[PDB]
Amino acid sequence: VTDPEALLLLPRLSIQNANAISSPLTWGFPSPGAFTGFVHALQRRVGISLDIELDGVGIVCHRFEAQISQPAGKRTKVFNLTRNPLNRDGSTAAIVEEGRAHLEVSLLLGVHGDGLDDHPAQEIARQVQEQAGAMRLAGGSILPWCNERFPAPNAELLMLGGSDEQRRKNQRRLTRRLLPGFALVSREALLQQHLETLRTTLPEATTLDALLDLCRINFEPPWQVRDKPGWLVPIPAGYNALSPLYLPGEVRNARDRETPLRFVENLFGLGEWLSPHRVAALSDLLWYHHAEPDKGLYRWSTPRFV
Amino acid sequence: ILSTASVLAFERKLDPSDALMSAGAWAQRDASQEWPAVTVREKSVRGTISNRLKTKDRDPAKLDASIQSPNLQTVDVANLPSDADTLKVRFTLRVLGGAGTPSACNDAAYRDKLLQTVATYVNDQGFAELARRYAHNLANARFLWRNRVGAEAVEVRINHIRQGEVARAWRFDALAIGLRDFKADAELDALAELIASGLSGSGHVLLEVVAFARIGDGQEVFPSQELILDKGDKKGQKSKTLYSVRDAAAIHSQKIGNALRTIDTWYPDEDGLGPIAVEPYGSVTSQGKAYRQPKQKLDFYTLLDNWVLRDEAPAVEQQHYVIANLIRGGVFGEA
Amino acid sequence: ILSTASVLAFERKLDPSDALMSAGAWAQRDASQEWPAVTVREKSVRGTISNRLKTKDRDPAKLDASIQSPNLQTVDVANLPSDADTLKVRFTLRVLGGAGTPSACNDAAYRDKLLQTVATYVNDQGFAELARRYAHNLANARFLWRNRVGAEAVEVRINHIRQGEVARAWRFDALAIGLRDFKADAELDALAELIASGLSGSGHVLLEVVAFARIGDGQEVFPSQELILDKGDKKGQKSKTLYSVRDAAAIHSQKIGNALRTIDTWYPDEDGLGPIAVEPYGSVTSQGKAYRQPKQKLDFYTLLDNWVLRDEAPAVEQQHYVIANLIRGGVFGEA
Amino acid sequence: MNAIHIGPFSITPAARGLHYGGLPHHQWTLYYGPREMAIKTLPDSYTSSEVRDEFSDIIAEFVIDARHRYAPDVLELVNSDGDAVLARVAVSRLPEALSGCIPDDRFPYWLLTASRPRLGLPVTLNEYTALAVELSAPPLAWITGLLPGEVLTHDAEEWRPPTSWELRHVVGEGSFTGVSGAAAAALLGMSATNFRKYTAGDSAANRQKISFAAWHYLLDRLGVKRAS
Amino acid sequence: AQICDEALQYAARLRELEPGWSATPGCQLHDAEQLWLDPLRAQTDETFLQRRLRGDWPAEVGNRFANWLNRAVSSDSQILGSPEAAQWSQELSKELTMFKEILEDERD
Repeated sequence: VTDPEALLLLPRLSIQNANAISSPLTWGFPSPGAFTGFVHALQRRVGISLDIELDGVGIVCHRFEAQISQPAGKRTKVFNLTRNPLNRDGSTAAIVEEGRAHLEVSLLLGVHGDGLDDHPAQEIARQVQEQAGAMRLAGGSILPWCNERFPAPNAELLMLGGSDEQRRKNQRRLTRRLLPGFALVSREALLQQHLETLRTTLPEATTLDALLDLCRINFEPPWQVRDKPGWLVPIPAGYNALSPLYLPGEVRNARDRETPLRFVENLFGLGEWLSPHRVAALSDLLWYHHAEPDKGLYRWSTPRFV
Repeated sequence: ILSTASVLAFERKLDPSDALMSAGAWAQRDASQEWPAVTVREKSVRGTISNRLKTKDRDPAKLDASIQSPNLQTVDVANLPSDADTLKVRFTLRVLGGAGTPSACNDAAYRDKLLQTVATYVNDQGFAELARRYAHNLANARFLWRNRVGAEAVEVRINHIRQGEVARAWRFDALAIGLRDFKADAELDALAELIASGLSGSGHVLLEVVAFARIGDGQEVFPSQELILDKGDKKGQKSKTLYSVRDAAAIHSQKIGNALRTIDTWYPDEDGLGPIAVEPYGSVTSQGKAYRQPKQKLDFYTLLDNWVLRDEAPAVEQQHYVIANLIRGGVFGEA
Repeated sequence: ILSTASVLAFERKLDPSDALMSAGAWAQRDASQEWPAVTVREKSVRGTISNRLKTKDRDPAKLDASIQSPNLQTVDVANLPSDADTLKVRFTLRVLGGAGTPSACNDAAYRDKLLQTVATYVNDQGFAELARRYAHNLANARFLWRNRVGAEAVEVRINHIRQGEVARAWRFDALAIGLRDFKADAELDALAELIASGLSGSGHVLLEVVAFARIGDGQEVFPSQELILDKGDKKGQKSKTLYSVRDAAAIHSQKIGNALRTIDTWYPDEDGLGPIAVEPYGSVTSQGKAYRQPKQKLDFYTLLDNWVLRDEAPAVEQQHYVIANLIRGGVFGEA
Repeated sequence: MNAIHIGPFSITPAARGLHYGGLPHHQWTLYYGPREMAIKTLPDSYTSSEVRDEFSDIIAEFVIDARHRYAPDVLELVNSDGDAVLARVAVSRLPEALSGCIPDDRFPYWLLTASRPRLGLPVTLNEYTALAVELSAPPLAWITGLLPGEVLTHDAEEWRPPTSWELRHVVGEGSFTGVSGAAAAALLGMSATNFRKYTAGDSAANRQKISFAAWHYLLDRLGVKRAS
Repeated sequence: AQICDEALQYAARLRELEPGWSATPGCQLHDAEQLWLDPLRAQTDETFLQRRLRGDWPAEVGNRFANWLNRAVSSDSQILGSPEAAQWSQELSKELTMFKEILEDERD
């Protein structure tokens, strides 16, 4: 919703057991809403004391490992589980199938505020790094890099460049820092135009079928494969309204009785993983919240991408 | 009903060793036991367009653009040293015998009938015309394939190595004994009876064959050429690879055996070409055609099936061709 | 029905050996038997940036940073010894014959028609003009390519070896025999008659050609340049290597053969430049322009097809060119 | 459990049984003729259908391989220049007149072979139709690669009757031609039980051997041989 | 573009290897590409090879990769006769210009 005055690079963060089930329809890399919520929790915890705002997160995902296995005779996969403790009668409890993933991601954070002029860049960078080293990113603990060879501090780069060439060199150096990974971006325009292409191909086609067609490998008879522009993952694109926004004390057993609750349904969109050298600026990769609370639509996206 | 056996594999008689190439000088061939071997070296070739264009590369601009991108290659080359004009080729030939007996035969009764057919052949005429023609191919250096088309003088020495020592020596002139005529000579007849005793089963025959060719000082000698995997870059393409055994150029053994096999003159086509190799359906790779077609009923299989199954014995020339194929050997019978 | 054969592989005639390079002094050439061979050596070069820039390297500071880092190579150079102003180059040439007979062919009818066409050509006008032009290309040191360009005096000796001994010696003077004029000389007619006897199959011809060029004391000679795989570093990048056989710099045999093939003065463009090489589509790689384009129907393939199939015999110089292409050999046919 | 006969293939399980993990299993082997192919251990619980579809991959692979192995030759009708291919015909047997050839400007049409060594003949269009009529390959001619030369000869003295396996290539079930036993009976003009007799091999019982004319007419109707 | 992206990605995981693997002994180890293969050997050698990558600024290696990318094109004369080869060479030159510019500022 705003252009960041600076970009803070949180380095390689090893998230231990992240929620591999991103959505009721998708598994794998966690939701971008988890990353945006983590950055908002960082702004809630240490952002206010530094007189800065932390909005917008760019994910690089340097490493992914899924705690999964492939059973023999099946082409699908299953989630490795954890043994929950027994009940009070000594019996095994009912198992809820929860999957885990070891992530290694680096985050670009959009920083704007007067506190950037009040503190050194390395000071606020080290403060938000040591705050983020005791938090969670998708349900997993963050490994804070103890007793390895060379630890990685941040590099907060001011986006108000004095010259266009110096700004370009700064963005290329920051892209070179986060090199072995893929920027995950939102593709609402690509999914909508593919929906229009399928509607010209066949009418009454929903956005779900256009999302599904952009993920399966289509085999065409003369036997070739229908190509895709990018990786084109199905991402959770936010939450849509399923109920009116009830009063803060209205909903029974809410998390807090001061925040209003509204039952939601998952919104599914198309995301794309790209090499981060294929972007004009690294501020395009930032994932922003977008509530629009009168109509539900509690989305996260990448505005100012293309 | 005495049908043909489904499996009729035959072992080859007249097994040649790999023909090692060395380099040397004329009149030193009586002491050519220390001669340095011909080494397969490398040289770079730059080429322009010299093939037929398929009516789309015939435009002047496209042809000139193809000229400005020459095809650079590296070729394995075999040349004599500048003080060496003589190319020496040495191989051993082992004559086994028992050409009637197949290595594999499904039908006993067919095996007995084929053995009786070969026995009645040998009782009619032994391994004498075939051994004479094989001895003629020994005497001329037909195993020197392209190292004889421009050779000034070729000489072949054949030794009978009985107990690791020369039991009988023969020296020949490979240019006087041509590649066309199967004449008669006393030393050629003695080598014919030696190959006859080898092929019948009278004794063990091992022949050491040494060849000397007056090509020229530093000229290119032609070994057998290998097969190219075609994996590297187009600059160092390695279009041609020659055959060597231990840092030493050589001819393939089956090439020597095919050149010794070149005795078949009884094919139904004319004698304008001369002898061809004794193949089933009389195939010649250079001419790209098959003498002794199955349509003209003079291939090996029709002649053998008439000779064995229904006792229709062919002419003695076709009997020689059939027994020469049995000496040559192969996977006969239906797969 | 006489279609052109799909394969028409021709063995090359005028087979040259690899031309070894040694160095010495002038008028010691008669004692040039044990001259020290030219050895390829290494020398280091650093260079300024001197190619044409693409309008973005033309900035002053960026070009300044370019010249501040000169590029480094190790080039193989071939130089004479300082007590040597004369370069000796030795090769042998084999004249085979049977120029119209392909080594590999598909259609026997087309092969017989091409053989009859070549025999008809030999019948009216035998191998005399082509052999005279090849004798001229032996007479001038065209195989000393950049290697007689700045020579004060060039001399060529062509000896005829019969039984390991010299038969006819042809001492020449390559300054008199020009690189453009195909005149007549009695010794050149004698060498033409010898190459005529070799090309017609009358006898075996092996010629030892030695060229002495007076370049300068310790100057640069120009052997054949090889191909570099570029598997080293960038400082010692080895950007240029020169060809040698055994610690002795030399010229490639195909370069000598392309030098002897430069007899083609009958290309449809202007012949004031001089002779070009015998080749299909008349393609010289220095000019980058093909004379005898297939548009003008003066190339080898159109003339050969018109001569053999349609029996449209071309101009006499053009059938000289066609038979010279058959002498040089090729992979004519479908490619 | 027992062998599943799919095409010429037999999925024969092993008599012995094992219990990998906590489940029973069986060594199932895919036989093409007397030759085994791909072998996989199938749990006893697996259904016969599961077994078949499981090996279906190997089955399909073999079929594809065979088709490629015996793909018929293809002659090209080209113009005088020879670079442009106006027509392509899948030949059954190459003509007996073509030789090393390349199209010449003299003749407007030339027939050539698909391989590099282009052997051919200069023919007009009516002779091209005549050659295409007498030497065309039927659509399922690749199965003639899998059959021996004795069962495909047109001479009765050299003709050998097909076995149960050789007939079972192309009669019923998941065959290479895809037809059923009743369809192959209706092609030959007789009822299902008698055709089944020919199809049935084993002992002399129901081993009525199919005749030479009936086998060649069946090959004609299935588009495998002689179907121009 | 995706292919040269993966090349950078390959170099990216070459940042995960040993600091001095390029200094190991060997007859052939692609020393022309070794200035970009191992950027960390400038930490290993103070002046033996640290100044070499700075002075040389190796950006021609992608041209070698372009040669490998020239093995990714079809061997069709119809593309070379028409302007399809011209468009292929134009987009190849633009993308390896971007690749060489990426490889130029590796020293920062």
